Amino acid sequence: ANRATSAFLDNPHPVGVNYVDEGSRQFVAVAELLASKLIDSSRESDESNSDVPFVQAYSKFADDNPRHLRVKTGGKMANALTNVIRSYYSINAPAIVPQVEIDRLASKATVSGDMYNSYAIFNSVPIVEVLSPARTTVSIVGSDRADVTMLNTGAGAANITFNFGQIAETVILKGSVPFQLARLNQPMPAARFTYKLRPLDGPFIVVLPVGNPLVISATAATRIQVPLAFNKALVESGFQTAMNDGLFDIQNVNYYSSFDEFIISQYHAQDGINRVSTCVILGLALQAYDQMRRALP
Amino acid sequence: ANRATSAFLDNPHPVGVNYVDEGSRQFVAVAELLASKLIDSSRESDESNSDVPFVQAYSKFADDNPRHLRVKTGGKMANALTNVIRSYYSINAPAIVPQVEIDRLASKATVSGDMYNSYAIFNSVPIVEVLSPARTTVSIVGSDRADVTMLNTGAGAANITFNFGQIAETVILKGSVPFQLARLNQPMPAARFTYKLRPLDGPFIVVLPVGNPLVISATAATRIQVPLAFNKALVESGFQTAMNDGLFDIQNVNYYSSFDEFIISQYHAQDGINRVSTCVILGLALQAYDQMRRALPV
Amino acid sequence: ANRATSAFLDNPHPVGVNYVDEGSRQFVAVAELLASKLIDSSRESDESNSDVPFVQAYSKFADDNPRHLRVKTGGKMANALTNVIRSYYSINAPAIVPQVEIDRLASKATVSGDMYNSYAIFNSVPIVEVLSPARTTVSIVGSDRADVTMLNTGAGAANITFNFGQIAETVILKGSVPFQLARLNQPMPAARFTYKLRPLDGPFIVVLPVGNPLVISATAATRIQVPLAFNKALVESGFQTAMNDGLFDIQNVNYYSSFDEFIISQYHAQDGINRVSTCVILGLALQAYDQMRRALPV
Amino acid sequence: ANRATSAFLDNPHPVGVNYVDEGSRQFVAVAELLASKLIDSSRESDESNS
Amino acid sequence: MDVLSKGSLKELLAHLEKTPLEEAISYRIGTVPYQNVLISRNEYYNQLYPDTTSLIDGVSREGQRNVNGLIMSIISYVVSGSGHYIPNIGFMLLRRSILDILTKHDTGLVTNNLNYGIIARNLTVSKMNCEQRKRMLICFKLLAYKDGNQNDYEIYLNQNIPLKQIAPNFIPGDMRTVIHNQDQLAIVGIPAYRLTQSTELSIRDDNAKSYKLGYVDWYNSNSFLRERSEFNLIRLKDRDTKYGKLNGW
Amino acid sequence: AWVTQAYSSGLSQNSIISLTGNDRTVADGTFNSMIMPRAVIANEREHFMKTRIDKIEHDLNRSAKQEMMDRQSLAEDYNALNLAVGQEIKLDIATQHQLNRLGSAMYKADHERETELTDLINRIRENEVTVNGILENQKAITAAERADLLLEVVASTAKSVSAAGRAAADGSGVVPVFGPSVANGIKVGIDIADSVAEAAIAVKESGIITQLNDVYHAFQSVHVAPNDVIKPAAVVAGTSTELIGNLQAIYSRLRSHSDIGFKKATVGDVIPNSYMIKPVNSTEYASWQLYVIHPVQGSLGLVVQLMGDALTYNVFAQYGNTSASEFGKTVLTGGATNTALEGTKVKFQTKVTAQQALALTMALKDAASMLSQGELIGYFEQYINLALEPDNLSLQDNMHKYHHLLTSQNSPIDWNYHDEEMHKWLDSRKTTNYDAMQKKDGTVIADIHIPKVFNDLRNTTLHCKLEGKQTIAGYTVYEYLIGPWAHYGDIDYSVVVDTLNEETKWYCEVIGIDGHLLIEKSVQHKPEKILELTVNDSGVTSFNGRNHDRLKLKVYVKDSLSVKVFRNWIGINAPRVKTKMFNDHIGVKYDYSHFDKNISPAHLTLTDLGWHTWDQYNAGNWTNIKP
Amino acid sequence: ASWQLYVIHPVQGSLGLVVQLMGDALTYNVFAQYGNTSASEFGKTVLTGGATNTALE
Repeated sequence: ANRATSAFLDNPHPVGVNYVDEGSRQFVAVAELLASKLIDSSRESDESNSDVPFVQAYSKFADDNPRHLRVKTGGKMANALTNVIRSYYSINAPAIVPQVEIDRLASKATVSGDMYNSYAIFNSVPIVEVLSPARTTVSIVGSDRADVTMLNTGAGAANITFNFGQIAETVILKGSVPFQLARLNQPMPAARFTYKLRPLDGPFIVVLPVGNPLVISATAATRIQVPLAFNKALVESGFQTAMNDGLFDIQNVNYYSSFDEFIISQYHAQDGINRVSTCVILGLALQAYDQMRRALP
Repeated sequence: ANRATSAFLDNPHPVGVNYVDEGSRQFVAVAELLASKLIDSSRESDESNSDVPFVQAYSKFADDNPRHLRVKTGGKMANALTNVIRSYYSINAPAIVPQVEIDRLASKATVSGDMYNSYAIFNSVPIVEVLSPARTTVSIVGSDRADVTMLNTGAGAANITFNFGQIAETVILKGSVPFQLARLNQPMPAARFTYKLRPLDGPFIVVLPVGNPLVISATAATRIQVPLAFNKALVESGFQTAMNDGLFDIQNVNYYSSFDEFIISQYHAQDGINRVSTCVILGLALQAYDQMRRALPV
Repeated sequence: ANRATSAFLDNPHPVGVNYVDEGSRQFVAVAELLASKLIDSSRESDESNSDVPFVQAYSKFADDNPRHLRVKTGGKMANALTNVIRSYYSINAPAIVPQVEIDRLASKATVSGDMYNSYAIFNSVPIVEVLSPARTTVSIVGSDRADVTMLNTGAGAANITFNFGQIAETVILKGSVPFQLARLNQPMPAARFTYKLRPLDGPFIVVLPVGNPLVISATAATRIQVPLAFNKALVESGFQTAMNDGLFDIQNVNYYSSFDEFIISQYHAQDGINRVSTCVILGLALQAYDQMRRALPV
Repeated sequence: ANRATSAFLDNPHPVGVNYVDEGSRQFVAVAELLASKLIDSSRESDESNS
Repeated sequence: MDVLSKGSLKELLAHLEKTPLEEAISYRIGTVPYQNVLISRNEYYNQLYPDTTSLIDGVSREGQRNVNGLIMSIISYVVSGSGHYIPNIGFMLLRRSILDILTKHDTGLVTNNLNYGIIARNLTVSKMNCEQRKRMLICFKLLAYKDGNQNDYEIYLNQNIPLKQIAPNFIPGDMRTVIHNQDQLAIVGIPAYRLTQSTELSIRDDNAKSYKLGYVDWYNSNSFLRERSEFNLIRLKDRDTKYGKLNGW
Repeated sequence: AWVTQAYSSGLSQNSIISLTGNDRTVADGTFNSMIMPRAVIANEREHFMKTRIDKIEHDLNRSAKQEMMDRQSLAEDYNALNLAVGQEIKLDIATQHQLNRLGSAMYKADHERETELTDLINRIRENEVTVNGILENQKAITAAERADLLLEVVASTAKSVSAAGRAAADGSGVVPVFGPSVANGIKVGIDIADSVAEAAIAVKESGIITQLNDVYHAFQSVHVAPNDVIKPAAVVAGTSTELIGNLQAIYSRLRSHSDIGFKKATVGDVIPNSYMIKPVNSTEYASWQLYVIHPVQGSLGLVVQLMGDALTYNVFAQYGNTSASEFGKTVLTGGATNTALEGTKVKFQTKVTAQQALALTMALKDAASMLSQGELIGYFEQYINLALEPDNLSLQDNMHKYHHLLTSQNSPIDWNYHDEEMHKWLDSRKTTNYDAMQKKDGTVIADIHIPKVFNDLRNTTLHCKLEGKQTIAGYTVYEYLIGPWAHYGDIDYSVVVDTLNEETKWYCEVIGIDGHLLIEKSVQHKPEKILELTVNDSGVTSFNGRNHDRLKLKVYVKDSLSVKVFRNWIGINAPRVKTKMFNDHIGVKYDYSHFDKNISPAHLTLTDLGWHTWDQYNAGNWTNIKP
Repeated sequence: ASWQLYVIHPVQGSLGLVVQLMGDALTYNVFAQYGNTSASEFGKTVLTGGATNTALE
């Protein structure tokens, strides 16, 4: 009995526990709103001959008027956003920025700090466990789309168990050749190319013939509560920027290729329900970081 | 010989034949406009420290004034949009929402209802047929990018026949190692890493050497006329939400992971040029459902 | 092996499916609001030596002036309220209230028929089944507080299986003497007097030493969505009045000692969620019936 | 000589020692008063259109 | 009483569109039909006058709980003024109009298996008058075009010659046919003859006379609409306009 | 009169769903209307025709010409048993020959059912570990599906559990006794006026009284196959031991009732017949039907009244009907039933016991509102007149749970009191009839018409013709299950063998839990007194030092035509043991696995005869004494 | 909303038939009765008249 699992689901590291109160949530929402106005103003100044739109937005963001000789860093808001992001990734990261500064920055603009008034769909397919008989080879490759390549070299057909977890809402399976799949202790149907499954149903048993290799492509869709200002394209761009800028380089942490992998792996841990609350907040913080960094030289 | 085909091209189920006329197309366009205004109204409401911008948007969409202790659901338009989406997916859907209600809701805004204003590019790769002789193994995996792993265990080189259909515009073939590809009854060129082909040209022949496997990654682009308000990102999000919400749960239907797979699969059927028209209207409905449901979670 | 269950969980009869629409739910809310004002007007009129506040309250409720030498039943509202209560209890009880009468009475007050504003806690304990091996006697008594008496005649210690369903939230078990309780395939802890369990955790195993009988007292709490105006004290009294008045004398139905047992029993039945929605409306109707009948005895 | 006792009387756990000053007592009384007004107002809004 | 006063195809069809199905059914248990009874008619005889109860009398009677019973109750309401006792039908069906039940597939009722022979036999047609038969044939025609049984309707009429002679001529989907029709379908109205306050022997005749004398009282009451005096007081929606047509026709 | 909204929840509160929906109308020619149950008693065509098929089955298996030809041989054989005076059966009497024909056919069907139960118990015990697995693992599935799984996991030899399958695999000796066929063309009413001449007695001895003719014309036998009993047994069983206890518990009740049914004919009183009352007007607005069931093989009747959509029932005692009313006191009430309703009376014969009829009536009363009137009448009339289980799986499950409850120890009806009381009523009736006839006519005439020999079915000394289909080395084996016994005393078993050969040797072996006896005989056309037994009060027997409850007797004979086994109790009217219940059957356990072993007469030797235990033989070869 | 499915295994034949009735549509498949030795009673389909579902519950 061999075991196969997705690479991104192994060993989720604990996330930060600071800056989760209502005052901190308002700070992230304020930072996102002001960052969006900053990049929009930068575009307006490029399309015009006046820097008045930029100096207005930058002064609101950084509380200091921009100067030609001095560098444009973003002020205290930019520093607070960077340190806040660092603490969110891991519990080992220091929470250097105080709370008085956080409350002061949250007062710059008026926005509700609710981070659960909407939802988003995440495409990372979790394969928690694939159990296979002794004489079979199973390899799982991929995060957004998982290809499970299985070869059976035994005398007869084998039964392989699939466990997609209890978090994903729906899973769609497609195979290179028509194959038989049924739930545990249901009769096996005729060979089909496609299957729509609910992961909460339970482990699924597939029948592997002996002849030729069978590959299964897995897609999944999970729903996570997010604020209405959430933007997956902006969040994923911020995730790559933060990794490259070295905001996630601390000891004893795991690394993920995308924010989809990060939030799905956390949600599949023991404390997943409380972890995504911090992860969703980090996602909004990354969105503000991406918009602010792109607008500022 | 052996045959290999793409998984998502097998048995495209028939689509709905209701809510296709001009009045219904106007309703879908009205829903997309009004649902979009709902999202921007809430963002403006949060930034302006007042719920009045959201109140006006919801009153227009739902024909009912919002209340604090009462759940917000979207009213008749939300119900009509949900029932319309079910009708489009399959020919077996009940299609219960009347036409008088459709006309009333279409009057809420002034829109063209034009389903063929513009176009969009869909990236699903259709591989209709791969012919391989004996002593060779061919496997096809992928929908957005198709990887064909072929291994030759024979004595000499083998010829593998590719058929990409007649619908796709251009297909770009990339190999793990350089390979030889040419037309049927045409001389082979030198080995190259990449190929640009038009599927309408004809079946292609790939020379497979002996000993080491060759994998070909194919990416295709197809152009389909869609309204000018089309947004692929929103349509795909709406597609997954509708699938999770159970709007597509009907007997004797097929299921697709992406909307591009859905629209391309029906476009390869015998009456595909008529099926896409219903698919395009369905996509815009899913766009409205995405925006409406995110602003008004159930 | 033997199995025993709570008496009140056996064979819940089907509830009625009429008067569950939006307009009908508004009628019950209107009756509740106006029946309450009848009670308050009586107290105010008695304390203020003037009968004019009572006349206004009765005229609004009954659509006719209060006159001496008349029974003072309550007019058309009393007839409509009485009949909808009968239809709620059973599915074979005829529905003999016209829809015109419902809408006419519902327009007296401006209320929302939303029956999911708030919640209430119900204390009935759902012992679905207790499995006992041979030479062991288990008996269940009670619904508000269940007393399970178990005796171990056999030579060795036995294992008693407890199943509390999947609906209740918290079940507190207390024993006459300390006893051992643990879930399936879990280590048995030290003997304690009390245990707090989640019914969704799984079947529970209780060890039974040979000797004196062991009595376990079970207390449960369940949360059911109810309208804001719901009042459990008024509902219980109204439930008793309806049974005494003969509103539930329809054949082929079950009888319960309290509304708490009635609502929980329907919940532990097929299509329990749909049943509970009807039972909640019956509860608000029974609360209006209690206030009105106490104000106007017949 | 056997002993029998009520189940709920065995092993009372210690209770909290904070928030017992006069300032905290006023908080509980204020919270109760404002909570009562909240549910009454919710009932009023359900029985009206405002 | 209101239904029996309609004298044209336009007025009768307009009334059926406005009224709901709950008017067609009755919530009084009544008695059972096809029962030989002895009734008291003292103005004429000292003994008890024999008669037979039917579904065409204006009194509520117990009816079967099926689609056949529902259609018989609708036709009974149209041709007699009162329906039958079929409870627990459901609020979804009871809200819809009588016309919608008769000629719309959206309601959900299935009436294809209905046979016009037994329905006419049960709703005793040998005891109806000319006006009652015309209204029943209207209901049959509306039902037939609902389920696409026009050919069966024609064959049934060809079997019964007298029904064909008095069968109204209108296509259920066309409004021009309703306008052109000039059949007289009124069972109650202002009488040219002398109408007295006296009893009639038969159950059907006594109940019909009660409706006739009741209409005279209602005609002279304050609930009647005198168009020549207060035509400017009616709302614009319900004012008589030639452009007005039935929904979907 | 009801429509549903599209895209709504398909779940409904009710667990039993009617074929006709809430509208209570089914379009004719649709699939739903095709699978609807059919009324058999109410419809004249189906009732008339059903009797034709049952008559054909009886005539094809038992031929009147064959029975009349074998009367002379049977009379000689019954005389060969030298029985004490007052205990001989004289088949020259017309009345005594009739009761033997009914008794022989009834006993053979009951005896064959007991044999099938014995093999079923053997197969269950062989696969204990897998039987307990199915019972414990699956509980939400239907009883019929569980019965199919059990019969598949064992070598049941009859895998089908449906009614069509049961009729497909059924022996010739199982078909029920059709009373009218037995009494056809038989003289009634011999008038001998004050003549005591020997010739006058001879002609009177050749006829029967009219009371016996009415009893036969209203007689039909019920025999329940072991496959139909497995569903009530496996509906709540948690172990194979519990399941076997239920199977034996039910057949003990069926044993007692079958014995009671025969005594009704012997007593000398007219047995009532079941009937149905329908309204005179076929096209009636108000519809009501009344069923009065008088089970001949039982002690309690049932009256079922269906008024509109309301079902009410009453269970009444068939004893103590001293008054003019046919019904006795009522033991279980289920509402108010009016038996004075006026209408057409249609007579029918039930093919299910009182317990099975009662079980469905409770199930229908639970689902009175969920099922339409046609379904309630169709399911009830099919089960009563055809023994056909309803197609509604949910209804079928509820019926079998009630069938178990009425049989189990928690039954609302205490059957032992009623079965005992019916026995006391019957013997008192026989005594009253005899003395009443003794005053009117001579004592010789009274013995002619109402014989005191017969009494109960198993008390009566009867014969059981055996059928052999297995032949080993030219020796055909004939099986006969000795026991169980409902009475205690001394009992004798004899065997008669007729074959074409002028001389031959035939061997009889009797299998117990320990070993066989191996008797060898050579006489022909005469009973041989093969084995003699004694029975305890509890029904157990110490056979060769071990307590036994049943034995297997096997007869081997070459080129045989007919083999008959006779049985006779030493004392007349052997007292009856108490009927066993679930506790009694699981308290003690006997092993019947040894009953399938058979010997080969061709290879037998002189030293092999006698009582031998299993250790003496080796593995297999139960014929040769050397291990 | 009813559906019927018929599977015919003629003992006196070399081929079988599977007939499915779903609403107003009829679909059939003629299958070989030989070679079905792998967890199925149906061999290869020698003649197809549509789609037949044998996994219906």
